[PDB]
Amino acid sequence: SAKDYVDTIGEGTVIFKGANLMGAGQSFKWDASKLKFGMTLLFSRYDAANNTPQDYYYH
Amino acid sequence: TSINGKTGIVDLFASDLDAAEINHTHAEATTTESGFLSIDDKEKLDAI
Amino acid sequence: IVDLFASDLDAAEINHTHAEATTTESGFLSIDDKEKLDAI
Amino acid sequence: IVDLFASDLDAAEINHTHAEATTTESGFLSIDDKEKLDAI
Amino acid sequence: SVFLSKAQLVELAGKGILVQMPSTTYGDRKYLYVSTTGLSGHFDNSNYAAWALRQVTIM
Ligand SMILES: [Fe+3]
Repeated sequence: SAKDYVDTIGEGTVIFKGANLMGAGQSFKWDASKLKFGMTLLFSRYDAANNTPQDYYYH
Repeated sequence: TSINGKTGIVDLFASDLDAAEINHTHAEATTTESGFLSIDDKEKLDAI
Repeated sequence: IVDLFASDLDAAEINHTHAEATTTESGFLSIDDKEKLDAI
Repeated sequence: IVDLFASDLDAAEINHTHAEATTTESGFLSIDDKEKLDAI
Repeated sequence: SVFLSKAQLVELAGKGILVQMPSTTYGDRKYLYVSTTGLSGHFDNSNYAAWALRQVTIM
């Protein structure tokens, strides 16, 4: 059970996947208990007009 | 499977492969970098 | 099976030249201009 | 995953230079030539 | 040092990532296609021979 707890900690609860610009008004929230190790943020290219998730140039 | 992260019906160009076009211009020649001869320099050379 | 080059990709070749610089457009330095500059 | 690039496809790069002009072949203007032209 | 996590791995499996080199001039972007199964070589950083990997560690 302890191993299960640590591996679900390791897996990480993905809170967002897809496309988002999050200018003045869009934000993502969490809980004080939910934070144990940190967050992982992955970025890539967008399209100003097409608004399509260009599938290259990650970070 | 994919080229530069592109899949399916894909048309690649020079800028897609970080390449220059046929009709592309370079940085003009300065005192520190080589480049294309400026119009003013050519006019001065012709006048001299 | 298809082969593509820079010309097929509307791109400049690695071993390519450029138009000589004129009084209206920039470009490479002509041989005569270089000789005149050296002789001056 | 054939990630083709201009280096192996005989395509001139976006950030690429040209050889300095000589007495037999054209090219980019040298620093010394520009300095001499400015001084003259 | 660059870090990539399990959730980012799953969301990035089959995709590539490029990194920007701390230096005095912009450039030296190293692009490679890392997935949870291994690595695929995006050899656009071969020209950028001024900087290359030293090691990779699996956590
Ligand atoms: Fe060129």
